[PDB]
Amino acid sequence: GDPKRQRKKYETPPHPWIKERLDRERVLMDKYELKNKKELWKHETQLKNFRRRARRLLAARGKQAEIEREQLLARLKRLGLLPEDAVLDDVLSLTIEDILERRLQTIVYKKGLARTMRQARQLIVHGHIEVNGQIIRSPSYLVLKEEEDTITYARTSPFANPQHPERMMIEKA
Amino acid sequence: PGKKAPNGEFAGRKLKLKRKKFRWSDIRYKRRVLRLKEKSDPLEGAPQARGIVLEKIAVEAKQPNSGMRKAVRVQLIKNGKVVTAFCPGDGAIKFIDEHDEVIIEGIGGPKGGSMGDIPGIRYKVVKVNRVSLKELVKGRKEKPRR
Amino acid sequence: ARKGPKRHLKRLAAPTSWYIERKAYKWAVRPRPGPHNMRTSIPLLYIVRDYLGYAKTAREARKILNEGKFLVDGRVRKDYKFPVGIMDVVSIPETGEHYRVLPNRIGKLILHPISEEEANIKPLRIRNKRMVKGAKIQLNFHDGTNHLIPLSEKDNYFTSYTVLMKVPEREILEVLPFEKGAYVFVTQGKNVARKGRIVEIKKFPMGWPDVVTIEDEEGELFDTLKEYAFVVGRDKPRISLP
Amino acid sequence: AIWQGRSLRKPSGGRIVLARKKRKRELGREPSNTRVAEQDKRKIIRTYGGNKKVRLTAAAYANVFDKSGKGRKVRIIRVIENPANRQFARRNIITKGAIIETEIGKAKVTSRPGQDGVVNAILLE
Amino acid sequence: TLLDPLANALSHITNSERVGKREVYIKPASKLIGEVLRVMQKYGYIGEFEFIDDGRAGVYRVQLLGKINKAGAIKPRFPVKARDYERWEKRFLPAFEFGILIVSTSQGVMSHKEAREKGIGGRLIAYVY
Amino acid sequence: ARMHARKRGKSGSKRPPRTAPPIWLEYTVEDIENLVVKLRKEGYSTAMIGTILRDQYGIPTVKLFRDPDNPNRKLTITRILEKHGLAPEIPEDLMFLIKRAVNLRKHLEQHPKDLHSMRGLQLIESKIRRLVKYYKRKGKLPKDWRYDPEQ
Amino acid sequence: RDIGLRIQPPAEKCDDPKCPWHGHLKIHGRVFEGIVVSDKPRKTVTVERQYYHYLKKYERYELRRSRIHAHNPPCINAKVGDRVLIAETRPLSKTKHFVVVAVLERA
RNA sequence: GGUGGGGUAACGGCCCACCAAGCCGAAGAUCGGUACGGGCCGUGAGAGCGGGAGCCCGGAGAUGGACACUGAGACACGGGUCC
RNA sequence: GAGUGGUGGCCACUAUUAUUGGGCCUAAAGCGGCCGUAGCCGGGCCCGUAAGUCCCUGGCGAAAUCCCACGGCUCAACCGUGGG
Ligand SMILES: [Mg+2]
Ligand SMILES: [Mg+2]
Ligand SMILES: [Mg+2]
Ligand SMILES: [Mg+2]
Ligand SMILES: [Mg+2]
Ligand SMILES: [Mg+2]
Ligand SMILES: [Mg+2]
Ligand SMILES: [Mg+2]
Ligand SMILES: [Mg+2]
Ligand SMILES: [Mg+2]
Ligand SMILES: [Mg+2]
Ligand SMILES: [Mg+2]
Ligand SMILES: [Mg+2]
Ligand SMILES: [Zn+2]
Repeated sequence: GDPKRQRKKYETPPHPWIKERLDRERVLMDKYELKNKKELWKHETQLKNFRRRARRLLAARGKQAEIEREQLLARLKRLGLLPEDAVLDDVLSLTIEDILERRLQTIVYKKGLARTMRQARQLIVHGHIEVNGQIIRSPSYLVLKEEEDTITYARTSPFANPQHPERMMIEKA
Repeated sequence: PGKKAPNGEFAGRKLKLKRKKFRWSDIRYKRRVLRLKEKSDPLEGAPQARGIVLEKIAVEAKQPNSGMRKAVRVQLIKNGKVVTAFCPGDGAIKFIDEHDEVIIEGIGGPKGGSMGDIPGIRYKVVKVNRVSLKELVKGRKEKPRR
Repeated sequence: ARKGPKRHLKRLAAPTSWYIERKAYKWAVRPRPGPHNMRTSIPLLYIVRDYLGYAKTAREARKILNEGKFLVDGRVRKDYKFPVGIMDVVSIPETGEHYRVLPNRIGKLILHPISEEEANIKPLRIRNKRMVKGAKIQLNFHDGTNHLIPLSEKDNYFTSYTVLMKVPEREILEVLPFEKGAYVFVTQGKNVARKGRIVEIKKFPMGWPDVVTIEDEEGELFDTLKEYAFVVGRDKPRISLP
Repeated sequence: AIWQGRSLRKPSGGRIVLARKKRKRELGREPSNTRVAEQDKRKIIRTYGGNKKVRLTAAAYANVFDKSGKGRKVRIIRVIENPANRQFARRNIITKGAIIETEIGKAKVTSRPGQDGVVNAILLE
Repeated sequence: TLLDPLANALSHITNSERVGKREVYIKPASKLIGEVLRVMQKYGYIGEFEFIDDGRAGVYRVQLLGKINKAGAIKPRFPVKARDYERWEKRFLPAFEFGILIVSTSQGVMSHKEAREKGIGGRLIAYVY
Repeated sequence: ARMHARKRGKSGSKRPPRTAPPIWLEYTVEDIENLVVKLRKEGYSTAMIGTILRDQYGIPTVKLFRDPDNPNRKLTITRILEKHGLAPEIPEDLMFLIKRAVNLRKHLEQHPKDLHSMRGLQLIESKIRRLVKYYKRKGKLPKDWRYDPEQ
Repeated sequence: RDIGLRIQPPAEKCDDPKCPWHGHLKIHGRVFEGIVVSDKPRKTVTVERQYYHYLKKYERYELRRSRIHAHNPPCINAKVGDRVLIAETRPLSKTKHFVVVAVLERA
């Protein structure tokens, strides 16, 4: 036979030039300030996988099925994508925008640490943001609900000083 | 014609035999299993080949087109057979000299054969004396050894 | 093995009852021939190094063993390839600790702490029984060891019985028969590590192995092979079990 | 030399192409044709696993047993007949099942001289 | 020649229901056809039916109510295990609980819903929806 | 349809469903058996005996009386004849077909060019072989029994 | 006498050393049941067994048959057409590895 | 295939002497073609179709064809002999 | 998008191999006609058996590879502990 070969984690469109899909994806890319299409596609694949797990477990029965069902629900609401009282059916109503709201770049922007999405990306990449006492430099990292409030400037960063000229401009917004 | 047969629960052998029997009428299956292409391929299953130029020729386009397409005769190093290769580009024939060595590959027509208005030509020139022909046509590079 | 015996063992092909990381390195210790078989034993080096953690590298593990710091069934073992198996007793007298080797609920070997007094006895399952020259009876136990008894007591011992042996003197002190109502502990199969009491025994023609039915504490009945049932007491266990 | 591995013919009659060389553990040895002679002659063969066989090539005495369980050591005169091969009796070849004549009567050989190194026979009434 | 009395009955029923017949006669009767008719009546697909005795194998008289979309026999009679009913449902039925499959088990003839409740398999013989 | 000609004739008897003999029938079982034996001794075929019984004596099929000796089965003409030892050695339809074949063969000796009649002979012999296979299976004929026209 | 099969021994005795009932032969392994289809050679029979094989792609069955050569002791002496029971032994010839132990239904 | 032996670490037409005519086959023998086998890998909604170099388990080989010594184990890749 | 093009091969496209699931009056395709051996498919009721078939339960089908949750490298790819 053949040994294992590592495979891509995302899927490409079936047809590269469809006008409606191009327009929709362009709107998303502009709004969330992503670097290239593949990054976007990555998140899409994640969404699809969740749905494909929900569809398979609805039509199943037995002992392992219940365990996997509760594990899926717990994982989904640990990420902050579902409320605490959601049921399995609610999985089938998630959208691509729901996942994009959990990116570290977006959350840094929404919390008011930056004036713009691009500034948030630069702040993350250069190492000015700490999450739960740890510095992370990946703008696409998905933030868990339990750690969302412990996101601040790094304690060694120049921005961790309210008199810094650039921070005062950020606070002005 | 009645119902498709056999449908019986214990008629597996006959059904398998029938399917195997009529699969030989599929031309794609027959050529793969009997390996008919490998038996007549001058390139011997390779994607590219290297050869030596013997002479320059020109081929007329088919009706209702008009024009002359510049090609060369190439003798293959690996087995000594002689084939015809098209030279793509505007004025590309001026960079070819007799006794040069070239790299050729498929021209890319339907069913791995010829394309366009020049049937009978199955290959095209890619390199001349280890230099890309496309560059030479565009410039950006000079043909070595004059 | 084109021309002779194998001397090596890859990590990926190691026995499935060990606690070992199969991708950290290339090679594993090939165990020496000894008391138990491959499926129910582990080399002593892994006990010294990986289980208890008294050593970090193999080189300093061998230095500990050569000083005679480890006792297996009351005897000093220096070979780092020595196999240690089911129902054995591992004693460290310098630290004063004792363990018994037992299968897990999923079939892996673990060390179960025991008291010092219990460390002097070992249960042995009578695996076979034969006549030997001079008209004596030889008993062959499940771990490969042997014992001799006179012709007078030939009716006090049969296969599948359990003998409680005092180690390292190897002196018999108790015989536990195999019958209805005996307390058993399962060593292999799907029902490994479950324990209970014997209810029924069944037999089959033409050499197929025989099956026993066991009732546990909660009152459930389950079947297993007779040779996988290890007698440990009359109506209560005589040794500590997890 | 003498190879005892497998047949080169399938039971249906088709031929078999050999797929490997001959292994050392599959070889035989020359048969020992135990003759009747004035003096006994034997050798020792080193065999697989470092074991030994005692091979008898010339025989002069025999052990003859009666239905009562007693045995006597007597010498061999000749071989009357041998069902194993059609011309063994003429050449005085002793194998298991041969009929020999001794100084106390006819006897039938019960041992394998090529494997044991001794000749044992039962007395015929 | 005649090979399958059960298939003829179901094809006759589905042919008759498409032209608004109110009753039909099944000419060769048998115990299996009676069991299938009983199961069909339990779910409300047909009305009352009765057995008429000639000197031959007997006849069945069946009342139709116009509540059948399609009815057919399954050949060959595939064996099915107690947890494999979904793919056959997708093969023969239009929705996830639309209609019934009729199964012969060692406890009698029944719909596949009852068989799945009891946790047993059997042989598929017909579908109705 | 017909075995060879593939026609679809439907003519036949339409027996009403009844179990007990009719009221107006007055013969007992013994009288019927005596009549059957007498008619057989006159030299009639099994099918002809029933025809005569129906037409002249007003007796519908004798399969309306239980067998007095074997209560599990009803009465038939062949069983009645077997009870007295008058039953045919060879089944009647096979005998009739063989008799038809013998007569036709001697016709074809004087008319070798009558090819249309020869096909009838071939069909008759096909029927004969089907019947002999069936009767061998059920044990009504010895296993070595064979059909040879040259006999 | 019993040899582990729990069936009736044959009526009479024999002197064949290859007889499991009266000789030194031992039986161990599979036990099959079949129909004799040939008895031409001395002390040898051919036994045929039929079974069904399931074709996964076509979800249907086909019929297959297995033929085995077996030793025929004189005390039993099976013939063509009857049901026999056979058991596995050590190799006896190039193709014989079974022995007939019982005739279940004489032809 | 049987009977009687030899040889082997060991059962066996594995090899001999003698007695018989058996054994395989249109449910594909025999012969020819192409290939190391598997766990697995690629693709597809699935049913399927195609491949089986790299990591693990099993087999075989040491320029081609034959043959031996030592040893628990070889007819031995960095041991021996002939063409 | 640190990649993007050319040539050859396999799968899909393809219900152009059709068990699920294709066709044969006029488009490729019903032997010129019939009889019959093996095979496949075979009418109704009653009794028995339990080979096929269904359910429960023992012994097996190495590890790696696949899916899920949790844990360790900044997260991930990767690796460990459990459930399949
Ligand atoms: Mg490979
Ligand atoms: Mg292959
Ligand atoms: Mg390589
Ligand atoms: Mg296409
Ligand atoms: Mg078409
Ligand atoms: Mg026609
Ligand atoms: Mg025509
Ligand atoms: Mg029927
Ligand atoms: Mg069964
Ligand atoms: Mg595994
Ligand atoms: Mg960490
Ligand atoms: Mg993680
Ligand atoms: Mg892992
Ligand atoms: Zn016998």
